[PDB]
Amino acid sequence: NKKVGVIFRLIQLVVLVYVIGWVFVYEKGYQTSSGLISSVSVKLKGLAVTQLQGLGPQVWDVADYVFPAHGDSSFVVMTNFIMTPQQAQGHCAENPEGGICQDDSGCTPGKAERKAQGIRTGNCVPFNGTVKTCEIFGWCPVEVDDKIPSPALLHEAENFTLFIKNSISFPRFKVNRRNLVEEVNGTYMKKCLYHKILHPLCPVFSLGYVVRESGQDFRSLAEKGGVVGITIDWECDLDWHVRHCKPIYQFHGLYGEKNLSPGFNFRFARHFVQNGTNRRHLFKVFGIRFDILVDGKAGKFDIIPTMTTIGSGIGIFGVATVLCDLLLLH
Amino acid sequence: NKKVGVIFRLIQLVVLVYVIGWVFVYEKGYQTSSGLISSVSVKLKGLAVTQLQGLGPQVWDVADYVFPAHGDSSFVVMTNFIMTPQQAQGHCAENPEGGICQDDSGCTPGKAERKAQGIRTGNCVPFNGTVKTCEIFGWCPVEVDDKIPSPALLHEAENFTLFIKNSISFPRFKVNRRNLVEEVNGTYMKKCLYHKILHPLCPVFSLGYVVRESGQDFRSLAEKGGVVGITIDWECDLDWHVRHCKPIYQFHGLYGEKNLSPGFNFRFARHFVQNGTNRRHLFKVFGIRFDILVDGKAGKFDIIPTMTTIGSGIGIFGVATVLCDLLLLH
Amino acid sequence: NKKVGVIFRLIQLVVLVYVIGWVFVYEKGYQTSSGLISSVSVKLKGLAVTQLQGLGPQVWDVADYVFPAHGDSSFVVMTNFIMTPQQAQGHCAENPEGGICQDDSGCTPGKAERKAQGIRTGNCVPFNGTVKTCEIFGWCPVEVDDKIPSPALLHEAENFTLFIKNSISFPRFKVNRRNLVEEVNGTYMKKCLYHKILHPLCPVFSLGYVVRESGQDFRSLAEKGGVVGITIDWECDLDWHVRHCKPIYQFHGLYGEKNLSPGFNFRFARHFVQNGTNRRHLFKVFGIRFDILVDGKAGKFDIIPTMTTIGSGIGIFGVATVLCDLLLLH
Ligand SMILES: Nc1ncnc2c1ncn2[C@@H]1O[C@H](COP(=O)(O)OP(=O)(O)OP(=O)(O)O)[C@@H](O)[C@H]1O
Ligand SMILES: Nc1ncnc2c1ncn2[C@@H]1O[C@H](COP(=O)(O)OP(=O)(O)OP(=O)(O)O)[C@@H](O)[C@H]1O
Ligand SMILES: Nc1ncnc2c1ncn2[C@@H]1O[C@H](COP(=O)(O)OP(=O)(O)OP(=O)(O)O)[C@@H](O)[C@H]1O
Ligand SMILES: *[C@@H]1O[C@H](CO)[C@@H](O)[C@H](O)[C@H]1NC(C)=O
Ligand SMILES: *[C@@H]1O[C@H](CO)[C@@H](O)[C@H](O)[C@H]1NC(C)=O
Ligand SMILES: *[C@@H]1O[C@H](CO)[C@@H](O)[C@H](O)[C@H]1NC(C)=O
Ligand SMILES: *[C@@H]1O[C@H](CO)[C@@H](O)[C@H](O)[C@H]1NC(C)=O
Ligand SMILES: *[C@@H]1O[C@H](CO)[C@@H](O)[C@H](O)[C@H]1NC(C)=O
Ligand SMILES: *[C@@H]1O[C@H](CO)[C@@H](O)[C@H](O)[C@H]1NC(C)=O
Ligand SMILES: *[C@@H]1O[C@H](CO)[C@@H](O)[C@H](O)[C@H]1NC(C)=O
Ligand SMILES: *[C@@H]1O[C@H](CO)[C@@H](O)[C@H](O)[C@H]1NC(C)=O
Ligand SMILES: *[C@@H]1O[C@H](CO)[C@@H](O)[C@H](O)[C@H]1NC(C)=O
Ligand SMILES: [Ca+2]
Ligand SMILES: [Ca+2]
Ligand SMILES: [Mg+2]
Ligand SMILES: [Mg+2]
Ligand SMILES: [Mg+2]
Repeated sequence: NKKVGVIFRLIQLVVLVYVIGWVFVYEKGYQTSSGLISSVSVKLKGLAVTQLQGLGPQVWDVADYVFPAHGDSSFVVMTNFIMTPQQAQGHCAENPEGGICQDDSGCTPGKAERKAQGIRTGNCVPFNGTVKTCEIFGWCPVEVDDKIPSPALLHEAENFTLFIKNSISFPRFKVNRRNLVEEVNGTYMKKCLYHKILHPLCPVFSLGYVVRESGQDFRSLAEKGGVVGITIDWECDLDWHVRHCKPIYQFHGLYGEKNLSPGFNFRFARHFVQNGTNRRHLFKVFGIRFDILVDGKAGKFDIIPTMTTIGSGIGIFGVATVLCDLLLLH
Repeated sequence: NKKVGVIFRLIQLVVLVYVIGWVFVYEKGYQTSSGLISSVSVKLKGLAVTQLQGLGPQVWDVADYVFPAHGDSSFVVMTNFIMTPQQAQGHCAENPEGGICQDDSGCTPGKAERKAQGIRTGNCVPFNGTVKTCEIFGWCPVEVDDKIPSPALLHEAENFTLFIKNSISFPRFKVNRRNLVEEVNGTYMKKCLYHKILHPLCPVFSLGYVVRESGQDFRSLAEKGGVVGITIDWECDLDWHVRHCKPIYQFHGLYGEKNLSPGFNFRFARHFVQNGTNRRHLFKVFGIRFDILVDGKAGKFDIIPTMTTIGSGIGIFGVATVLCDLLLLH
Repeated sequence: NKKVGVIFRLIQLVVLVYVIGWVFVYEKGYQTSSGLISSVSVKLKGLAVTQLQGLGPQVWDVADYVFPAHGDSSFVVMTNFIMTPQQAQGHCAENPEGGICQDDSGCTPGKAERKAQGIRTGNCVPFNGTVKTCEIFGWCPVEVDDKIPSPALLHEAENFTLFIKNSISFPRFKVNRRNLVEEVNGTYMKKCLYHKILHPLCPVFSLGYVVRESGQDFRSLAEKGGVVGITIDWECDLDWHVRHCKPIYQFHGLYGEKNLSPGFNFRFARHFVQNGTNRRHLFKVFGIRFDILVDGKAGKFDIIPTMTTIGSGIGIFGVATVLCDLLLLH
């Protein structure tokens, strides 16, 4: 039948056009993918002043709210903290959430199995006017995290400037690229803010804009901390000029249930010596966690991948033809 | 022939059952796999008190033995250290391991090529009553690391509590998951310890339990140092409910030959100003290295992967039947 | 025809030799591959004395130029810094790059929108004899970055010794290997220096050698900063003995356009209490960024990969071999 032959030739032309176009153009068959070596260098620039009751104006600069100072990809930006200054290793009443005692016989000398707050001496001392806690030996007085100020202390850190410097290089092709491209110049970085449509190549990111693009409100996040994931994609074609290689930034919001362990927090201490007595300042920082992930590939024309793709296409063509013949003969 | 037809039908039925089951159900071909964005947040609640010979009791809390304060996945838990306090830059005898001099003419002014402890002045000063070392200009007193206490100073850190907060999200499917599952509640995290059979979902990990599950003794690993690798496999299936998706924790141990470079150690110093003189406290911490690596895949039904798997199965069936027929023909 | 059959037999034996040798040996089809768990431990031994103008001799050791104290794959080695001592919060003039004012009416009370150095009170104070800058509320004095010392301060850090301790383990094969191979002994590491041909197994890496092998000059990387990427490869075959497994160290140079943001730099502060007043020392460190990336796989004989390769070879032989029949027809 002529119609059977027409259908066979149509299927043959379809599969041939497919194997000659799709894998070659969309899948980049004539090209070869290769990994890159990425080193993330982040740099912020902003000032936040937090005024607390009983303490003077606290000045916080880039070195203060950015705890990883060596330029690590994973860094935390301080937004809310609880200040517990002038801690000494001495006897004090333990935190009330650890345990409540009504008499000295209730306390047991030793160390707590879970949430150890100090070396219990077996004495029940009054923590305050109402409740009493077992005396412990440790840094004192114990930090009380119970109260969380609803307004963020470092609320000025919402619209800060975040500069991410990423340099990637492909060892196979020996091509080194950086986030700073030929389109971006010195005067451009001085007056640009990152945007998905307006300024896609501007390396200066706004913290509030980054948090809002991920799908999270900055105020509720900074109130108790959080995690924001930033990804940089370096998908490009080496067949064109190096100016076409431009990094693409995607922001992903990492959030969980607020009923169980809401936000992200941690504690750090600054050890100093004053009046011959070693003292420290403990801060429970509720800050946003920023993680930079870089994943990209580069493809250039090569003989061996092209030949392998041609062979695979010829094989698929033959398989399709023999299968069509088998289906037609029934 | 009837037997040849029976054999061919058996072969085609076998390969059909194969392409139906093994490709779809076993390999999840109809589903679509994507990567996740992982962020690691770790917390340790526990106190360790170390009393040195001739020194007062020293209190070490979460801010002390956890050196990464921001909460990086790679963190070291202090278990044994050597304290050399009151170091100020000065001209003094070098460590005897660097060099031994019998007269002043042996020392040469300059800097050592390898393991340089200071700028040699060219004078041979007695380090102690027996041996003499060349005078250098560096921090003094030179830390002597030869004597490591067999009993671990922070031996109480074996049965501490480690909480790992892992939040992963898939961008293509827009699904966010956290290590805290619906099965785990607030009262469950109060009193639970992670176990391979009893409590697999309890986010509270015991350091000694993690070390013993990897195959290492905590005492020997703490007295000299070591590395423990923790991996979180987020096997997630979007076809079912999100409650069935669950994280799986695997504990691995990284160890080497004890004769060459036993354990893991590092050196850090705390700079302070006392009596108008810049002084520091150097510590050679022998701590266990913990690394968190999260890798997971999610699968959701989709039309295009299903069609591709059906086409691949049809092709495999066709090729197999043709091959079988060729073999039968012989 | 005889020649047609000869050509057919030749093509068949060629594709048979291909499917029996290439996928088996060149691709290691019978072997199975899996990921490893790697932890990077770096430790440097070197001392450099920087005699800054106006200050006494400053001694720098491993606890000084290595900013990651615990130890991470990404670490910075200090080569040049700008010291601003005795910083205290107060009301002082700002930098001229932020803003220049000729009268008190020019300054506006509030905080700068971009590159906010300090809270501007609103009064124009003379920064020096020539120019005047708006008075701010921040750390006093202000760091100046217009003058960069051309001679490297830590120029002695060029030929320091870098030791990398990497422990890899394959959970699929339960084999643990370390960079310290059996060929390397204790006395070997005392005098060896890493080289591409001379000492490939020596774990003592020279900083200048690493910088020069990547393709970058150490002088520019010390003056303005730089980034160097080091990759460790663990490609090995488990069919042989474990002594044949040797780590491969490759150095990559990550550089960008010197006209826009040359090198890598950061700022960190050391908080201390002197005379009852909180003070700090801010350093703009121009250091080289070293990133360690470990990627490797191990191969061991197994029955299932061998059977899959046999089936794939049979399939290819069937497909390719039946193919060209339309061509026999001519
Ligand atoms: N966080 C940021 N906010 C705004 N602009 C930035 C930020 N980081 C870098 N830039 C801009 O990028 C350019 C290149 O930065 P570079 O690496 O030279 O920093 P730098 O000039 O050494 O830092 P400093 O200005 O403290 O000396 C600078 O001109 C600067 O204006
Ligand atoms: N290392 C740990 N050991 C035991 N329990 C922990 C640990 N980390 C967290 N938890 C428990 O998990 C719950 C949620 O933790 P969350 O993130 O709220 O810490 P937190 O309450 O801010 O810390 P803190 O209790 O020190 O203020 C808490 O109720 C706490 O009891
Ligand atoms: N950065 C380095 N430069 C030169 N030699 C090193 C370096 N790191 C380690 N080594 C050598 O490797 C051997 C094993 O090192 P090990 O892990 O015992 O360090 P360590 O002796 O604890 O450190 P320290 O010498 O500071 O006490 C040592 O004999 C040392 O000479
Ligand atoms: C004493 O401390 C406890 C701790 O929970 C608190 O509930 C109580 O209100 C305090 N009492 C006073 C008078 O401050
Ligand atoms: C938002 O950005 C502006 C800069 O134009 C700044 O003045 C303002 O303080 C920012 N908002 C907050 C809440 O910090
Ligand atoms: C700076 O970069 C921008 C990119 O948006 C470009 O439009 C502009 O022309 C550049 N300026 C100069 C002076 O080249
Ligand atoms: C002096 O120091 C050396 C260092 O190796 C030691 O061997 C020796 O015993 C010491 N002598 C005394 C008397 O302490
Ligand atoms: C083991 O855990 C218990 C808690 O039940 C604790 O009291 C004990 O000190 C731990 N052991 C060590 C060696 O720390
Ligand atoms: C807490 O979680 C555990 C999970 O093991 C569950 O058995 C228990 O019922 C939960 N408690 C409440 C009050 O829901
Ligand atoms: C004052 O500071 C400015 C800062 O740019 C500088 O250019 C100028 O030379 C300085 N004047 C004197 C007299 O130091
Ligand atoms: C180069 O290495 C030698 C060691 O033989 C050392 O003496 C010299 O100071 C090094 N060069 C620099 C610039 O540090
Ligand atoms: C030390 O290791 C080197 C490796 O190059 C080897 O040649 C030498 O024989 C070893 N020394 C001893 C005493 O085994
Ligand atoms: Ca101090
Ligand atoms: Ca890291
Ligand atoms: Mg609490
Ligand atoms: Mg030693
Ligand atoms: Mg500047």
